[PDB]
Amino acid sequence: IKSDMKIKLRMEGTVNGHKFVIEGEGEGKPYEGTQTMNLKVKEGAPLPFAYDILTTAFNRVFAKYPKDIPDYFKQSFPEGYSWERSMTFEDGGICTARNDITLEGDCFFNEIRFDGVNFPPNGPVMQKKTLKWEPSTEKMYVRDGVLMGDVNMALLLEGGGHYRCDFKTTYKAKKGVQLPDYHFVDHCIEILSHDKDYNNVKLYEHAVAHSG
Amino acid sequence: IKSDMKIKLRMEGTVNGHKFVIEGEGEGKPYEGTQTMNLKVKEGAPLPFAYDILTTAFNRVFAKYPKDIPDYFKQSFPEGYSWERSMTFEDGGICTARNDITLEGDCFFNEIRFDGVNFPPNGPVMQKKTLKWEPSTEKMYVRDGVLMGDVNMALLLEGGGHYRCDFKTTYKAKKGVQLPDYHFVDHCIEILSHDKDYNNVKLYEHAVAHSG
Repeated sequence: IKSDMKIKLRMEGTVNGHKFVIEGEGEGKPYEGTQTMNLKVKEGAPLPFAYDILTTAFNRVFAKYPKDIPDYFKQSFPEGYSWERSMTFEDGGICTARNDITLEGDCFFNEIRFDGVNFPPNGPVMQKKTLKWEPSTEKMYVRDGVLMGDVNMALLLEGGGHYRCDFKTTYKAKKGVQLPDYHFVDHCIEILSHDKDYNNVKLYEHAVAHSG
Repeated sequence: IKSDMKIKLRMEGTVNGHKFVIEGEGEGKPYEGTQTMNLKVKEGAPLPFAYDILTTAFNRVFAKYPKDIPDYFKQSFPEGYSWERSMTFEDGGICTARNDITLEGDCFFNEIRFDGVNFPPNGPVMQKKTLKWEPSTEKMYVRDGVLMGDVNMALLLEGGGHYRCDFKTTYKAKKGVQLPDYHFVDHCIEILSHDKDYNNVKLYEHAVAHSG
């Protein structure tokens, strides 16, 4: 894990019936916990859902851990890790996503699957009424030998309202790794730019680990 | 919709990282609400998860509706319908599934996607400790112009215990259809036989609609 790394990504998924494939390329600085990506819709253009639901599936190797917190992500390399996630929205939309993260040379590779079901037809995902994810703090804890992370997320709506989502993530190291204690990872996630139908997006993430 | 119909099916999915593809062929009697299928694992043999989680994704056209309940399934044809489903288990496993059901001639075709995440490593899905689904009663009601069905499900464990799962299904007719009122569909679902690792399975479903 150098201090400059490059990121590659393919995501395939179905949201509410609609198939899509999206690829990204980008760059990040693992130790500063920042990363940026450029994303291109390859299939299923144009998307009939809020692009914002996908963004958080687009690598916690990219988080700044102090020296008193064992970094579960960085230690899993070179061999790697995978995570799985459920995203449960307050109106009944439910998303499943995973990622298989591999390292090869100076690049991180990401193999993503994302599936959304039961979004109400006139709710904020289907009527594209989302503006952003508010920052958040993910809680990280060990269970059955493996790392899990929990966050209450909220999307800011067009209108000033919020739409809540509970994330549950299990991260699995492909080898043994010094387990950490209960800690937090702050997140800030931002569409830096996009073209009209979100066929092209530039995404940024700032994440920092801490203890409270 | 004759009184004998034949069923064909491909399912692709990932449970806990493991990819699989399963095909089925079978027969059913739409008006008597019974149906049987033979299922073959084509890819991902052998499965490291309880096969029972999949069975309910393997068509409510196959339910006996009395004459006072508008049949939403049978009326959608010839054009068809699709459903999406979330399955939320009590230990945190979460499944997403869908089906696109098409009719062509005397055959029903079924295009399934199934994804499971966050099953605890030593829980009853991952340690194959499930024996069956108890019968159930799905509640059916109209919301935002479309049919939804809700059930509290329970798998009988090896040991005599139960493992609970909440199903939420949205069924979407590909055309206008006379909407029904609040009703129930009773279910009984059974592995009639299997070979050791469940590469071959024979599955039966009996479902009956009613009003309480």
